[PDB]
Amino acid sequence: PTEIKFSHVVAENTPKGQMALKFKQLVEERLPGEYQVNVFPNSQLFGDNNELSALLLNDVQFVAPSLSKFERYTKKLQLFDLPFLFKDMDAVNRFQQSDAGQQLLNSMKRKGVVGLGYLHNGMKQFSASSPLVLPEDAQGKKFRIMASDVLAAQFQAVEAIPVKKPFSEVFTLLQTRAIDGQENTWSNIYSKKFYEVQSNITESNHGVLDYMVVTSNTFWKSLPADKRKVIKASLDEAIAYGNEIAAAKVNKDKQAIIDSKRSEVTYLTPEQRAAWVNAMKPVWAQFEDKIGKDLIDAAVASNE
Repeated sequence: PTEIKFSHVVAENTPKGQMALKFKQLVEERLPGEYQVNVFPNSQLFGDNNELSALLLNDVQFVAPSLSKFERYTKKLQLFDLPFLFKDMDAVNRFQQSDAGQQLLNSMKRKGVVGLGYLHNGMKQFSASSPLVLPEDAQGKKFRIMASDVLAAQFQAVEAIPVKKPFSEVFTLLQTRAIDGQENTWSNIYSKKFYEVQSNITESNHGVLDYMVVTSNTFWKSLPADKRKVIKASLDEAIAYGNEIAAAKVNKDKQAIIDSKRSEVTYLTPEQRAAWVNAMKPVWAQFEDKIGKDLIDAAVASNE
C-alpha cells in the first residue's frame, strides 16, 4: 500500500489524536491494501516548528496545526488568536462554517498549503503558579505561548512576558519553573499533566484553540480523483468524530482536573471578565489592518 503519514504534536487521548486515528481506520477500511495511514502523535515525527516545511517537502502528507501557527503562510488566520473575539464554541463554529470562514481554507494555496477542514479543540484557559483573577495578577509573569505575534501581544498587554516555544517543550518548562504559566484547553492541560505543576487555573475562555487540517498541493494533486474523494470523505468523517471528542473532553477533562485537587480553579465575576476584556483591546487595533477589518467584522458577527 501507498503510505500516507499524518503527524501531530498532541497526546493520543485528545480530539486531534482521536481524529487522526479515526482517519486511519476509515481510509484503511475503504481502501484496504491500497493506502495505509501511519499516525505519529506527540511530535514523534515532526513538531511545531518544522511540520509545515515537512508537509510542503512531502515528508508528511497531513498535519493539523493550531490556527495560531500559520503566520508564515497568511496573515489572516491570526484572526483566531484575537482575545475575546468569540464568546464560545458555538460562535466559532458558526464563523468557520460561514462563507467567510470557509474561504480561509484557501488562504495559503499560493504557497502550496491546501486547507481541508477545521477541527475543534476548545476555549483556552489561563494557568500559573499563582492566582490570575485580574489582569494586574499577570504582571511580570512568564508565559509560554504558541508561536504567534498576536498571543505575544496579548500577554504584553497585561505586562507579562511571553516566550514562544513548541508544544513538546511546555511540560518540562513548567516542571522546571522556567516559565510561570501558560494558556490552553482543558484537554491539553489534562492530557499533558500541566495541572500537576500549575497550582492555579482561571476559567477565562479568553481565546479559541482550533486547528486547520492541511495537506500540500503536491500530495493532493498526486492522488487519482476517485481515491482523493474517498480520502477526503474519510477525513471529513474523522473531523466530525474529533469534534465530538473535543466537546466531550471540555467537560470530562475539566472535571478530572478538579477531582485531582492539584489545581484551584477560579471563576470570574462579570466585572473581572470585563477588566480582562478591556486590557486586551490594544491587541485588536495592533493587528486589524493585517488581518483585515472586514474579516474581523465577520467573526464578531458570528456571536449574534
